[PDB]
Amino acid sequence: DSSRASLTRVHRQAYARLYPVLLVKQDGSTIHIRYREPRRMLAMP
Amino acid sequence: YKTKPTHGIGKYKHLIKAEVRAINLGTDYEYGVLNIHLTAYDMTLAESYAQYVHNLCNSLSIKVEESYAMPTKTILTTHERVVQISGLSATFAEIFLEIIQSSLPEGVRLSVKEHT
Amino acid sequence: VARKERGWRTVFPSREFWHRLRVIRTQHHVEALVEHQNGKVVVSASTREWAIKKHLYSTRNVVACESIGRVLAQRCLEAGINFMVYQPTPWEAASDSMKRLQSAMTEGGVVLREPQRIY
Amino acid sequence: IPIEDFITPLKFLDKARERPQVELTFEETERRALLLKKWSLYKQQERKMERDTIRAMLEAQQEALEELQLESPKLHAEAIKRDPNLFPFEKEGPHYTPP
Amino acid sequence: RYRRRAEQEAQAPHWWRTYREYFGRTQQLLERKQAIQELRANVEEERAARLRTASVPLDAVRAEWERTCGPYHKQRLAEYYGLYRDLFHGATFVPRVPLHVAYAVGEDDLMPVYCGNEVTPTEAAQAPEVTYEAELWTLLL
Amino acid sequence: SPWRLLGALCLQRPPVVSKPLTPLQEEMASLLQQIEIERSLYSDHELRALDENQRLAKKKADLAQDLEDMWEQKFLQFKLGARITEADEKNDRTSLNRKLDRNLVLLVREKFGDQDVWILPQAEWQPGETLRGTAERTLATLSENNMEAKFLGNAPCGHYTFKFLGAKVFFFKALLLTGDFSQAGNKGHHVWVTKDELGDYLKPKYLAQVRRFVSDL
RNA sequence: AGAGUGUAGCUUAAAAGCACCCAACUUACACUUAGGAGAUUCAAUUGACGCUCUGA
Repeated sequence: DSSRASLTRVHRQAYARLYPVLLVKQDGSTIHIRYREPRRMLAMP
Repeated sequence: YKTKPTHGIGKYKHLIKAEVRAINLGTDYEYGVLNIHLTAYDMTLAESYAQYVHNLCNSLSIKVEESYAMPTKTILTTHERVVQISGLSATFAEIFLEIIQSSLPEGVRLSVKEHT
Repeated sequence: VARKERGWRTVFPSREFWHRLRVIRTQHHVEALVEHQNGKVVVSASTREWAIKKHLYSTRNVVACESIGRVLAQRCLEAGINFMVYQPTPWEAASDSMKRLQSAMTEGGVVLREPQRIY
Repeated sequence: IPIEDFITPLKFLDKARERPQVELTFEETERRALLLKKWSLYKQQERKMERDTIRAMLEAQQEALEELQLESPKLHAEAIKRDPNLFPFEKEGPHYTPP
Repeated sequence: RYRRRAEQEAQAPHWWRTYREYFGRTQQLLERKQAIQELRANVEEERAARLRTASVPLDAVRAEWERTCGPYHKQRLAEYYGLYRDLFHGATFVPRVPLHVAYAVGEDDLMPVYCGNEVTPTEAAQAPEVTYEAELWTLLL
Repeated sequence: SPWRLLGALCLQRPPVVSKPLTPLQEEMASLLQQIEIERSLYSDHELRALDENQRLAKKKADLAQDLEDMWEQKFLQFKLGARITEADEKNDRTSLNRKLDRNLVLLVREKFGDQDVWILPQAEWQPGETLRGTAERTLATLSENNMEAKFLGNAPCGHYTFKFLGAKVFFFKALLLTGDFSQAGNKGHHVWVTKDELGDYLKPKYLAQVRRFVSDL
């Protein structure tokens, strides 16, 4: 059960558009993170 | 009135506690105050998962002291929330922690660190 | 001419009426009462009632309150009661089903305010 | 130090003019009502399942401490005892791609 | 919630002095579940329910009310207007027959006589129309 | 009475891969996406793509597509790690990567002198041995590896007591932090079970009821 | 094999009232407003379909 508190929405009112950007930290672990300018794949060196 | 059988029928301040270490005495064992940090790069996963932990604790009748949040770190921003918890039974430590373990949505890490 | 119970100023609700309308919203059923001062229920209209429960989709919504106000107002005109004192709590007052309830009553034919006692 | 980041951005004031057109149809709102209703059913049945796990596993561990209590008198006094090791406890969440 | 528990404790019989002392089947459920399931099945009626624009016809509610639980509300009203303490010295009964009496107002309409109404003696100048569904009987006023 | 002193350990695997969504969760997911779009407040990427082609359209009357296409082709470069390293195997029950989205349970064949039973791994303890130390001894006894597991408390989870002479069997609970499970081709029979093989492998009521303290989720 | 038996979670409720979930105000919780889901195990007080416990 890892999809309960993930189906979300920004519950504020002062928020811009957020995109479903996949991120990789260092070890090939892609996670959707709400991020601007749809990069699609991220990687930290 | 004092000499009547109905004395004290209107008193109410004994119904209100109008007013931290760990208590492990001999049989009734419980933790002290707790802290649950939540770090994520989404506002939604940290806030909403903090809501889900908080509703679990209200559904388990746990004294939840604070539910605040911490400032972020420009690295992107690392988002944190703190949930305080006091009161756990012996089985209730395992049964309580196993659902927070088995309920992490996406890439959010925990803490069962303590005060100060 | 009859005595309205004038006192009870510290305690909500007022007893200064002759007929009180009291909406009981439960978890499952919208209920509406019309009572005297004495606790004698004069005319009620509930959705725990088969003549109105089967015409309704859900027994708690603004539809059930509008319908329970239509049916209750129609029952209170034929009971010869034109004047009630409905007193809500301020969250129950601004609720849309109680504005819809009061509009169902005052458009039904029942005035939700009593005349004064003549001294 | 009482400093937080819940303050709204000062840039989010002036250009609030991109989307003044918020209009939907009947059928999309009807299907949206089916999504909210059936999803309220969905989360409801979820927490009914989790309540079955809490009640079932908790009665399992209470009867565990009762059978251990009646079959070992000197070992249910230490079964209640607490570990010194969960104090810096951590656990990361799941991912998509394993390394 | 405190208001609910508070009214429940208000109606409870207490041992002290209080305001009240001085100022005082299976086939039907089967057809009910089948008719309520067949009633809630429409998506048009669910759409009219969710848009708070659905209506209720009052006539079928009135006659079906007269059949199901009419006599108990009429027993409440006859208790409230004192017809039982004055008309039978306190001995209650239940008005089982859904009677109809209305006074002929001119030739077009007719003022109905329900439980608790106001009718002038101009409208009650002539003996009324009495219609009830039954089969002997004596009527009184 | 002579009590045959038995403890055990129900090992838990934390799932590394999140579960995929229900199609109902897909529809509500995209619904929450759309209601997030309809209530957002002027992203600058739109201001650099909408108003910029407005002003460049005014320049031609008198690029973000490059950026998005670079982002999409970088999105097409790096392939994703599989959420299912499971169906290519279909028979690697000894593999710790047998399933990824669920929780997996250590479970080993044994053969007694009077019995021959598929068994959630047990341990013979001593009154000089702590039950917690019984489970911590059960960590590195049969597997012969360098796993890194974690306990929560001294509380048990499931007790089953069978006799022939008394006995009692205690089912505790651990959590694998990491594991250096050396020599996956053991002579033992470790099989990792989500929920459904636990009734396919363990028949009696003292063993077909292990699931009542297994987190089914 | 036998015993206790049996309303949706609970009810010395008789198809109800609390509990329960979603959406919004909330950092959050709570309140409130809007909506949602629910059962008398089957046959004539009784027998047999299911749960628990006592055994092998």
